[PDB]
Amino acid sequence: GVRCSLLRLQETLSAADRCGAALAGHQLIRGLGQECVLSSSPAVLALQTSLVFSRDFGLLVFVRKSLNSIEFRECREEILKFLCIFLEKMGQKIAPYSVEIKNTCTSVYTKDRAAKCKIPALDLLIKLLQTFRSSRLMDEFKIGELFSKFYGELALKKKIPDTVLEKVYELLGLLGEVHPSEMINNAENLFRAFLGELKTQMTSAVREPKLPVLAGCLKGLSSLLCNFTKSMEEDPQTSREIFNFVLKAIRPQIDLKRYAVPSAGLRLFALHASQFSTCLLDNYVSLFEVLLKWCAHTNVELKKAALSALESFLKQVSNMVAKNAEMHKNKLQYFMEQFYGIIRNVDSNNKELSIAIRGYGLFAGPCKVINAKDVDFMYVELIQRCKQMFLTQTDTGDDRVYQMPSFLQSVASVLLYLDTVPEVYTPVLEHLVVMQIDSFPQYSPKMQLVCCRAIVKVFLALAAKGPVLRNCISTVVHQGLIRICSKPPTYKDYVDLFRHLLSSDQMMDSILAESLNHLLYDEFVKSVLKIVEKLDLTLEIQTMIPTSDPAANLHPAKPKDFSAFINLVEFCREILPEKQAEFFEPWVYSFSYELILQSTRLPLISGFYKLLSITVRNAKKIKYFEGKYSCFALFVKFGKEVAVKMKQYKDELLASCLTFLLSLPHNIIELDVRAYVPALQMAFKLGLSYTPLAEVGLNALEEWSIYIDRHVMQPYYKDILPCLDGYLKSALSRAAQKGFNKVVLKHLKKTISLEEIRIRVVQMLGSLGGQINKNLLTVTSSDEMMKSYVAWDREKRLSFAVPFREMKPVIFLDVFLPRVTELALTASDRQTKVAACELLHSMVMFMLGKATQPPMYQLYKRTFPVLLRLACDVDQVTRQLYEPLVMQLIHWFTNNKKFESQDTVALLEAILDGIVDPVDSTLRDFCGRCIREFLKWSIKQITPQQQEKSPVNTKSLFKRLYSLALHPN
Amino acid sequence: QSLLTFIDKAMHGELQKAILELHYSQELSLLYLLQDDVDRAKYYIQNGIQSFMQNYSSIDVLLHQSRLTKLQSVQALTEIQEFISFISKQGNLSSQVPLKRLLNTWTNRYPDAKMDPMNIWDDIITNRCFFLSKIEEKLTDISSLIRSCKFSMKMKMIDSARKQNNFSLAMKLLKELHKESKTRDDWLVSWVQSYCRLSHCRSRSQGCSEQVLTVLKTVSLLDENNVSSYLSKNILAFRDQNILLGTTYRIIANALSSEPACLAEIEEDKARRILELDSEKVIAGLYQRAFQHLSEAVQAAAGVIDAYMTLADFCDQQLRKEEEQAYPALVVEKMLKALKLNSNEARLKFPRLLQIIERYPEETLSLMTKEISSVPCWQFISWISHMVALLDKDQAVAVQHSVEEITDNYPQAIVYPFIISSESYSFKDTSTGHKNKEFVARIKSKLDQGGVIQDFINALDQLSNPELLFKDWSNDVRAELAKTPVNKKNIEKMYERMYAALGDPKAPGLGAFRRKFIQTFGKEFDKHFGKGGSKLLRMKLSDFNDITNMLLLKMNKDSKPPGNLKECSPWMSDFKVEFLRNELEIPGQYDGRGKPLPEYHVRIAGFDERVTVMASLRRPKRIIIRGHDEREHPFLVKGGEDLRQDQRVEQLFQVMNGILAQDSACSQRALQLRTYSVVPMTSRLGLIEWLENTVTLKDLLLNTMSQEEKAAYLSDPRAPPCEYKDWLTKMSGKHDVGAYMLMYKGANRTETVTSFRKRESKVPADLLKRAFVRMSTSPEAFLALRSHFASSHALICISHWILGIGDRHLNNFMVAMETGGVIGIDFGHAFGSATQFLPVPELMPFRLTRQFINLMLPMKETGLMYSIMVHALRAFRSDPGLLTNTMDVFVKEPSFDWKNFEQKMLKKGGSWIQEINVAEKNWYPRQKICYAKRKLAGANPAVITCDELLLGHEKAPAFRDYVAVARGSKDHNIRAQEPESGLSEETQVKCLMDQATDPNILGRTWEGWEPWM
DNA sequence: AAGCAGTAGAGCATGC
DNA sequence: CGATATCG
DNA sequence: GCATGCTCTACTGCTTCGATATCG
Repeated sequence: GVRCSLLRLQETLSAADRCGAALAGHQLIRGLGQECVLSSSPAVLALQTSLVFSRDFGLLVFVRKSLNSIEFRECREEILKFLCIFLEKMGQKIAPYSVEIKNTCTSVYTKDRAAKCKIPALDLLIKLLQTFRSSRLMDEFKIGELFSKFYGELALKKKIPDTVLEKVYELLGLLGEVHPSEMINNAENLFRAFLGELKTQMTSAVREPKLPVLAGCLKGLSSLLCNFTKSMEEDPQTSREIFNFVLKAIRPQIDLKRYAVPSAGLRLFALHASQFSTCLLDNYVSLFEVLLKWCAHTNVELKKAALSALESFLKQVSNMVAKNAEMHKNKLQYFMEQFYGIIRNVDSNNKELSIAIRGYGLFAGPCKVINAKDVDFMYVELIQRCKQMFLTQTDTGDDRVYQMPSFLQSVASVLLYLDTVPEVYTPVLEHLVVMQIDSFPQYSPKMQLVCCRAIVKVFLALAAKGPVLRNCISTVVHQGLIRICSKPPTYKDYVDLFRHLLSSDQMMDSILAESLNHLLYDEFVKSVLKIVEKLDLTLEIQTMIPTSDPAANLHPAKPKDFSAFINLVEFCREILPEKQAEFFEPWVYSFSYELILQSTRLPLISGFYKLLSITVRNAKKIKYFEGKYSCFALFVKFGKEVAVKMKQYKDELLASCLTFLLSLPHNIIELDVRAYVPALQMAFKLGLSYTPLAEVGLNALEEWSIYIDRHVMQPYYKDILPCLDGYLKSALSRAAQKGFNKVVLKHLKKTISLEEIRIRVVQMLGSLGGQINKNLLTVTSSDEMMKSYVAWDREKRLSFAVPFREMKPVIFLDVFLPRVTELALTASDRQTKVAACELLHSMVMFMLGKATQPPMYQLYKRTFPVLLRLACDVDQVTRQLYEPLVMQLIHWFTNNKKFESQDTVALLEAILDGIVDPVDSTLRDFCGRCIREFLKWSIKQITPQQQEKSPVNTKSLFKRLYSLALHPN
Repeated sequence: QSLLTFIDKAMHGELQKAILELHYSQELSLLYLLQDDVDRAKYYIQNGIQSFMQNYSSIDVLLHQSRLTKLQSVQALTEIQEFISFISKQGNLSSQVPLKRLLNTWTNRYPDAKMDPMNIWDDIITNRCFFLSKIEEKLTDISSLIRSCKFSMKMKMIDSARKQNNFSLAMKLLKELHKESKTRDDWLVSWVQSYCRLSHCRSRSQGCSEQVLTVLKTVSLLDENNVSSYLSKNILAFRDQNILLGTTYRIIANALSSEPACLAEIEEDKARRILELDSEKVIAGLYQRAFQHLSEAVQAAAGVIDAYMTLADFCDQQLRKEEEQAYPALVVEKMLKALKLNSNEARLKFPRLLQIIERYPEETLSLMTKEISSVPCWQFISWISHMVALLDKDQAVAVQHSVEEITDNYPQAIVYPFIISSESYSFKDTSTGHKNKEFVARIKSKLDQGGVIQDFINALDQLSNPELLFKDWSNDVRAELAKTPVNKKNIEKMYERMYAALGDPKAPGLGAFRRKFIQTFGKEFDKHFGKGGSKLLRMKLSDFNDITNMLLLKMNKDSKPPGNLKECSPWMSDFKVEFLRNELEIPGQYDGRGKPLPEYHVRIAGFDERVTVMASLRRPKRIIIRGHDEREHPFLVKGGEDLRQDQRVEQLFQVMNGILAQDSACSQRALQLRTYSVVPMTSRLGLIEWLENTVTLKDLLLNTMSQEEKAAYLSDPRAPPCEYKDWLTKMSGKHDVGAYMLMYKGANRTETVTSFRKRESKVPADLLKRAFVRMSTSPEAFLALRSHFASSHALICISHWILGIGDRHLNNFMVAMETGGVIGIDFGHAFGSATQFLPVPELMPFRLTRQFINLMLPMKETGLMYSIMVHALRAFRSDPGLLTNTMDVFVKEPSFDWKNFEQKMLKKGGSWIQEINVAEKNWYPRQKICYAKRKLAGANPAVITCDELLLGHEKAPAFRDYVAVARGSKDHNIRAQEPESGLSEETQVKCLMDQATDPNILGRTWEGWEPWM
């Protein structure tokens, strides 16, 4: 499939019949691009990177050897449209082709002629160079041709039509963004050209100012006026001129379509706010007028662009009335009366109040010390708006779920400068914070990080006040955990939020004005123990013999607590093991002591062992252990306890306690490894049909062999190794299908195997010496290997004569059986397992059917102990068969055509050592039901006509019962 | 510039890829990293690993040793992997700690000697020094650290090449390495150490003509340096130098002692070298020089244990030469100085002290007490059965308190030999002869604090068979009384046991536990036992046992032995462990070998309420008893048989396959012995181990045949039993034993061979392969079924001859059908006497019938068993002589001093009866060890058979015809054409295999041995 | 100018 | 008429 | 109740071609 199309591409780069296989090559590129997105598997993702990074087929030389042709234009366009989606179909593993695609785009700027093919090359170009951030590769992106070659592409070109004239200004600001240290000595004439270009494009007389060179020149002006930001500190002439440029670029009352230039001016004035500082005194009124006009233009990205420009201008207004608090009384007075008029309470739906919220939270700052009493009614009026506007339990018609973090950041910023809180509205404030942090997963990216900065801002706010208030943060996370763990959105967007708040506090501290993650981690571990206290997880039997104890009571007491217990353990797995560096010092004893104090009361609840695994893994991640001794000896007494407790269990708890047991420190527990060796024996046996226990068993055998003294373990290699032989034997389819026309790309942005273990087993088996490896195959050479290598009888009975029309030969229909039964026991394949079971049922019926006219009691004893373990095995179909079969044969063998033929006592001893055995627990239950049926139909038929010397009678099996009751085993 | 251009032009196309990358990929990666494309090399080595797994997967599970030869290469594969990963990532730029760590894990991770052949050794060491040279050239103390690493791995390869019989490779490596050991000193002295050790190991293989020349070569290389200014610094260098030089002087003075003067004829300057260091006045000079160097060696971990032990063996062979000085003091001094330490060879060297104390009592016996006082007591446990019988011997008091230490620590094993030794222990009149009565009474009191062991022995005793003990009593009285009643107290001392066990039905009820059938038979011995108690008490009748004969006639009628329960013995049926009564701790443990920890010992808990009786010539009984550690253990019981000598020969099997696990070529094929276990609880009662689903050989060969093949083989006038006996009666004129004496005067060498072929023709030849295909049904498993059986059968048929055993008929061979091994049992005759003391002497060394022949079709039976037998003998005759001394102190130990042996032949089915009269002497514990030492030291096996046949059947009528049968004919047999002494291993086993199959020998032999099948 | 193709931007039901 | 722009 | 995803569609624009002023 793959790579044969690429060799056909190589064979058809120079094939005959020009203008004759364009559709062939185009459907070739579209066919590979279909199944290059129709695979959510990282193995083929690692394959295709090494595919496309080749020098024979692929892209890097095919962009150089297939240009001057008419046979393939759509191919040349489709490959450059497909590369810009494979730029982010993979990660950033395109870094060793920065310079290769650099000389590629030089070559396709020069040699190709087309423009609709020129554009997607520029697309993948600029998106790659934005994907790179300031590093080594831009030093080999030569600015001596990047600036000067593409800048003489401006000079030695007249009638530069549209779409390259914008793209060259895109390139020079792209490289101005990414690593501008190469762009020191090319600064002066370029801004004069940027003045003159928009000057003749707009401020000329009769020319229609066309959009694209305006968009390109403004994006370049922003991306190059930032490295060398021109405030009233660089030049107070082009500050004035650029000011009038961008202001005429955002002139209103020009009602149109294709709103490139207004959104461009909004995105530019987002960044360049603090620069034109002294010129922000001239026309603040009409500045605010056009802000109030274009705030509600009702276009989708224009709303966000308008409000961002709005808040930036408000930030600079607040900064200038802060730093220049003497002469600005009139200006602050105007904005004061303006915002109190807009907050006045008349009819404002979600526009005047939504602009009131942000400006109110920001203008809390300046007027915070002139009066201090309007500051006191500040946040009181704000609560008297937001509390009544929020929480009405309107099920249908109150979705303000997109306006929330604005409210949160504003109420935080007004909460800061106050003192002596009114402190009665605080159980409304904490309810607000838990509501906002509860309805978090129905957001989008770049909403979430704003919300995270908001919640971290308010937690910084209400924690410098006083410890009389420092418990609101304690209780809000307590309520939040029991909210988010209750609802089975399930839980998988709060996880990175909790990561971002404590983990990446360190990227919030810069702009906003300690021990924050300390405090939040302490509160989180306190909450996760206080929740796991009050749960009442017990199970009660509903109304057979249960001999297991993860037993036949499927019913626990409160079933809606188990869901919010397993969500608790999964959330704990996802948030705990990150950053056990400095915070996880003191809880190593108390939390472990708490968990074992609960788990001693109830053994058979999983996830407790997973909590123990988490704390012991962080305890090994820290050192701390070179000998408190209390908890040391506590784990010593605990490990042997669980290692003898885990014997008579079943699988889903066995895996959890094994993940505990083999995650002990255990280089410091050097003693009694003979009690750990059946755990590591069962771990690899329960591998090869489940991955991670088989991973961690090898990961712990490595730790044992590399850190323990290799003399106690030197006899303990004859029974670790020789079991290892088994190891060494969505909307993307519709978002890619109909072209790569960038809305499909926007919808793409909207939307350990066994062989690595094989390699690691080989690396282990090699690294562990020569003299030790030899036992790995020398296991017994007398077991069921040889018992599968022995004939099951001396002579072969049961001769089957296949029906034909003329010949009818004979076939020994027993030679299949030592593969048939090993197949039908466990096939590990659901299609062939049922066929094996049906064949074996018919085989058993046939071997019974021949017996009415040779001895087979050597074969019955070899037959039955798989018939039992398939009668009660796992599945419904394999239970519905072999259960009436085994009742049929047990009732036939307890009858009169029966009655004391070695076959009957053979069946009896078969089910008896079915009963007595090590762990196969369900089987013993089944054959207990069988001996009950035996006891029924055996004695409920025979009258005392020969019922006096029948050794199959119940007295004999009573003596057998006494023998089984009399053993030191 | 020859191979890289060939591969760089050959790497093209499909057919020059699908073989060249399918096969190798690894040396391809190696020459690629020689041309330095590591990522290409990474791809080729990952292909190598995946190819290893894929090549592993298609092999089968039971095809052994190909899995091993594949598996050994993974060290090299991951060594290249670690090297390429280490040289790629560059956190190891100038920080030397990854080099320190990699040096450490290299010098730890080693391929072992004795299991890795030299090619894989060469592969891994060449790869490792090649990668180290690659680091040396790439990244331009530290280089001297590299050089020390190189030389240490090289000398390790030398000392591994010495052990695996590969001398020429070590010759070449030591020859190329001498230019290296000149910048240093210890490198040079380890060079000459390895040289003299290799010449030592070569000299044992070499002939005496070659021996003198190679030891003159190594003493010529013992004229150089390393004595100046370093033997003062490292005193251990001086010590090991004196060790090796004493070993050289030892072996040359050994060399000029076997041949008297013929070796001292041809040399000139080396002849002057011999006498410059007559013809006796320099032999004693070399012996004095060797003793002086050994004295300096023992004057100056565990680097001095061997130094003590070689001087001990030196004076020990000197003492044996003297009997066939202060040296008996010196040997016990340094020997117990060794055995105080953790040793094994000294642990096997205890009867040297135990006999030299008796032979040299004036020689420092107070020193013997003072040195035996200070010793850990977890050593003497295996050698207890001799010290328990030593108490009756005068001066048994060179040790008492260490014996009492062993009793007061671990009494529950010593309780079994003590009843046997106290059964016969008669002291003397002197005051030390009453202190020994005091000692045996105080240790009889310090033992049996519980008082249940004797009860358990009694309860196990009273489940036996009464008719067997009746025949035992009848043959004992017919032996000891029908000749002359001059015997003191013997009639009463035998009649007290006959009245105690199987007397009236109440004397066992009082003196023992009443079994549920002595009320059926000791009750039944009432009316004919009344006359027994009247006259049989003190009869001295000395003429008559026909009344015993008619009663053993009519006492087999109602014989019913299947109790099938433990109501037969009511003591242990209701055991029910109660409290600490110092529990029995089931016999068969405490083998020695370290500190025994009885917390893991299994406590005997329950017995089974079903027994099975066997079909043998004593009809034994088995039990399926159950231990405290949840499992079962079956055992078989035997009443009326001494089981101490068999324990000794099992210990001999243990020590000889301890030797087999030491050298190389037998370890690499994993040849061991199936060593089962016996325990002698009291005299004439012991327990024997019984293994799992095991068939006798005659049972297998009888079960293989058809229903009509059985009747045509057995119940027929043309039966090869009946045909052989009919032909032998018609060629004799008589009808019983003695016709095998009439046949050797009146039968010819070749017509007997034809008449032998007449009965060989009847039985089929494919019986063994028919039994092997009856169970296998798989050509994948048939190979590893045949090979292990043939290997084990050859090994036991060559280890049943060094200590000469006879009487191997088909019931003495046990095959395990699940695995395919074969083990033999029932050691009747320890040394070569089974061909001595019989009427018709069997003359073959072991079984090799036509069945072991016709299994090996289409090979001649000279390729498979030959290699393992020559490996066996080359492993045997390169020892210090442990097997020799252990056999000597076994046969000299008093347990079978001809009276126990004749009673043992009466305990089996006795062909020999009477008329000995000179056979009381010519037992001769010098002749047996002399001739075993001859047949180990190189002897034609047609001479040893003649020697013992003359010693056992001098003045016999038919003697020279017996020797002429076992002598050859100078054309038909190689043994008459080969010489009589001074042979080698290949011709030894050639003569032995031709001696085994020889259709004149298989002509006339005893019909119970069944020579046809 | 003609033929014609891309494409932002506005509009109708739908999921959470 | 011939090199060079102009422009719908 | 809102952000978003599926259509429509008309503006924009891009190439192609051709008819006229400017300077040696």
